[PDB]
Amino acid sequence: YPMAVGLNKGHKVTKNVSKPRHSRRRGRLTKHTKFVRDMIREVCGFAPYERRAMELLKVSKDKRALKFIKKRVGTHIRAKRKREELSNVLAAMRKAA
Amino acid sequence: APSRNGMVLKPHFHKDWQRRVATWFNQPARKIRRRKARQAKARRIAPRPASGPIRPIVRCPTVRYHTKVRAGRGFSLEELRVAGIHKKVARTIGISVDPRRRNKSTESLQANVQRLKEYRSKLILFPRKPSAPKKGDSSAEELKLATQLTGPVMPVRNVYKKEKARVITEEEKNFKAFASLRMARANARLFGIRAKRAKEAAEQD
Amino acid sequence: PSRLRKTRKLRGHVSHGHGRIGKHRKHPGGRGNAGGLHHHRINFDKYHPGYFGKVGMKHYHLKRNQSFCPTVNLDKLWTLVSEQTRVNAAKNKTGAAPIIDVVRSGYYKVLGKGKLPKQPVIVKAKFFSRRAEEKIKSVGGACVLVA
RNA sequence: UCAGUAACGGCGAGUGAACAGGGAAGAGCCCAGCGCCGAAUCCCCGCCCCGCGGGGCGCGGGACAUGUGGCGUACGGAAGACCCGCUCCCCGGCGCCGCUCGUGGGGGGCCCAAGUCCUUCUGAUCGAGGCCCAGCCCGUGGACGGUGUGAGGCCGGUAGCGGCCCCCGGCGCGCGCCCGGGUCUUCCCGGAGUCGGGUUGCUUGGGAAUGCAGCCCAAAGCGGGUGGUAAACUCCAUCU
RNA sequence: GCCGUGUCGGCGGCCCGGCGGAUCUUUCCCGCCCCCGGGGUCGGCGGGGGACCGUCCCCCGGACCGGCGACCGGCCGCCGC
RNA sequence: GAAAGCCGCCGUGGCGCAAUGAAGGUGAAGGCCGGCGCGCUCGCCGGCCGAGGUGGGAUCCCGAGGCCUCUCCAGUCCGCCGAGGGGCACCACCGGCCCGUCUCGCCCGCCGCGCCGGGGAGGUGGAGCACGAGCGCACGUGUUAGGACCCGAAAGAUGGU
RNA sequence: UUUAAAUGGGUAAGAAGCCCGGCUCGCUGGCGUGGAGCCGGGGUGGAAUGCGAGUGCCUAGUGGGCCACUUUUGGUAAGC
RNA sequence: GCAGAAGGGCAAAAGCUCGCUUGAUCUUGAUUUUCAGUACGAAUACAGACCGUGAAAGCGGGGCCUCACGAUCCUUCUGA
Ligand SMILES: [Mg+2]
Ligand SMILES: [Mg+2]
Ligand SMILES: [Mg+2]
Ligand SMILES: [Mg+2]
Repeated sequence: YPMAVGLNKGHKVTKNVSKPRHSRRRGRLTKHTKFVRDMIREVCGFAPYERRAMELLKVSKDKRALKFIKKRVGTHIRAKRKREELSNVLAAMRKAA
Repeated sequence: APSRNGMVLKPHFHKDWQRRVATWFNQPARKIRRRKARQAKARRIAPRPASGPIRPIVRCPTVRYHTKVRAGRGFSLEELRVAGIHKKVARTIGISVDPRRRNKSTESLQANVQRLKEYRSKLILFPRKPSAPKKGDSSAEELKLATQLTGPVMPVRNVYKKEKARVITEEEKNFKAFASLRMARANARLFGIRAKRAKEAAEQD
Repeated sequence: PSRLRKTRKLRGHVSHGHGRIGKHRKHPGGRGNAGGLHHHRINFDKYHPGYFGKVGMKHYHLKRNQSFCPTVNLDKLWTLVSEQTRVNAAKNKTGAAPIIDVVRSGYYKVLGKGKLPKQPVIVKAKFFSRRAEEKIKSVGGACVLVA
């Protein structure tokens, strides 16, 4: 009983399933590249804003720690992914000792 | 400056508009120029057809136009893959290829695949010196004409169905009404709200 | 035709049809729509009421294709097909009702407008109004929906 | 076309794009990176194959270059190894013959028919006349000049008219280059003081900031950008 | 001899007739989908066919006027030779 | 001949054919007949039709009577004709319908029984409906934007000598 | 200001009027009450004088006035 | 005397005292005044609610009547 408005909208056609376009697999980690970036964060180190960040993230609190990364790196959605990868440095330093 | 009952008007002539005027006195002089750009191209090519390659069946976007069929850019890889021809050999056959086009329907996928096999069976190629791989004898008895016109297989051909006559039965003259629009129109907009009240009674204990 | 116009008949008279006193100068009232509140106010009410102010919601980047639906009401409803159909439709063959889809005629919604004739139909449209479906359900017709 | 429309604006005066749709025209590609091949690459000089109108592939020396030239590769995916059934190619140069659709271009010099009889006049190109073949020519009655108004006296104009001289795009002997496609399996897969955020100017229809620029802060990798009302949550779309 | 307008017929020329029609025919004909190498109208798809209706082309009758469409015969009254 | 002609599966598009609301959205046919539900201030089923009514309304229709060389018997006509009838456009009025709001209210519907859908009755807002009139071209007048009927500054800006 | 002119202002001088019969109502209410509405019928000659009216569109110029009887305000008066 | 500037009006009152109150509330139109026959303001007659007062008919949607005030755009609060 097909109709144009509603929750089951539109002319009912059948889907073409296919392997996706190759450019959409663009920022994958590709383990060799994971090796390169992880080899280089121990020859080089951490930025001065993010060494001050993990010295709030171990003792002070986390809500004031994210509000700090909110300001230096731009958005909110970048601030949480930066915060949970600092907490995983802080876990690998402490909890693997 | 105004007067009795008339229109209030915004002519956009407050800018120096006499310098940027474009008067079309050469417009017959250019229509007879780009006829010559077609004629002296059509005999320039070959018995290869005028007006370029073959285009796909393509349905238009944007609800106003989605009921019709247009000629597109290129057939693309998915449709070239099923038809069997190579993606870079296709444009020396005379078939345009648009690799950035997607197929997400199967009805319109098979339409252009049926279109593209129909083309190759009414195509005759010319081997250089007559070895002829995948080609036979004398060229379709000299190919019945020379050069085509404004589209190979009449690329719009917007066609509709017959659907001749039915008898008005019960459950058909009874149900599918205006009310089924208004209820389905309401159920789309009360859908996210009612699934929020459903969470509220699940946290009710 | 500069021959047939007023300035030939008005050539020889001193003020050229503009007055000895007023003596048409350049722009005595202001240029364009000047004074629309101030000294041309009596003109802008009484001939353009409503002309100044906000009235609604702002809608950024509307596209004039999403709200597109042409309408055919029931008086014009039978000219979409041949006149050869409906004379063939009523010749004692059962209740065999012909199809009329307005979507291949370029219409989306079927509205009401009285005197739909006595034959049964099936009407294929994307939308309907409830006056229109109860004219069609009154002549024994059906009202089938399409997306 | 949308459209003087959504929008901007002492919301005053004014300003004001786009997407579908119809057409013109249509054509696509390459690198860095990731690996692979013993730098397999280029420039310059010297004498020569052997040449015209000079450019080289061939020979031996000096450099460039591993801080990375060249080959196969680019996001539509790619590579290697399999297995499977095909296949022998294209490019330029050199001679010469055959054409070029208005019938290839450039230049020169040519190609119809009254100056007949009377008559006017400074002088005619005026005016009148030419058998029942219509006085003559006409694919030539555009024009201009000649003592005045000229199809025929003269340049010309008409014509896939003729003949001349040079220049041009493309068939065939000798160089140079030359294994593609499908299926599966394994491995590879990308551009940073950039994106973005803040604030400050300009600009835009772009409005809780469309674009650009300064200064400050400065990324990620199932990431990033966009989805036209700021934000948090989520799902989907789309692009790279 | 003649053509106009309604009535038709010979379905005549429809298969050696034109066009038009979102009339009809799931028994025709071609490339296919739906189940157990074959099969079921078993519901259709792309294309072609041929019936029907609408209008324009000839044959025989019939209807009127023979209307600025005409010629021949005969009549009247003019005309010139 | 920079003309003219043709296209139609080149009508895409433009304006018109449908209005209303900020918007979500909705979106223009009634009158009679026969019967029934408490014929309940409300309605329901079937048939007939089909844009309601009133008052004016050009024109047209009917028309007793009237008008003609001798009197009773018949014809076409024409003129006059009181009165009567169907009434165009159009105007005034009353009623109806569609959209927005407002008050009062009750019933129905089911791809799912709900902070769901539909309907009613009265009152008001609209540039509506109530059997379509526009579109193209041309000309005229008027208004406007442009140097704008011609001529006129004192000023202002850029860049130079 | 008790009283109160003259000139002046509005209305009326019929058929959209008058009379009679019936019917609707949810308004009104002792009440076949009240009042409107609608339908049906019955009778045209309704002061003088003069004149053919009704309507709709588009619309220019104008937006400095000035004088005289008579009535009046300011001013001593004024071609104020 | 009725708040005041004047005029109108007003006597078991529109004045004075007392008793109860919040109609100085909610809502759609119509009309008048200024007038272009527009708005604002102010006013009139209603109608639909909800209330007051009174034994009651009634009266009351501010002041006995004539003046007592203000668009677009912006902000603010309120309403479903
Ligand atoms: Mg004059
Ligand atoms: Mg004038
Ligand atoms: Mg003037
Ligand atoms: Mg200056």
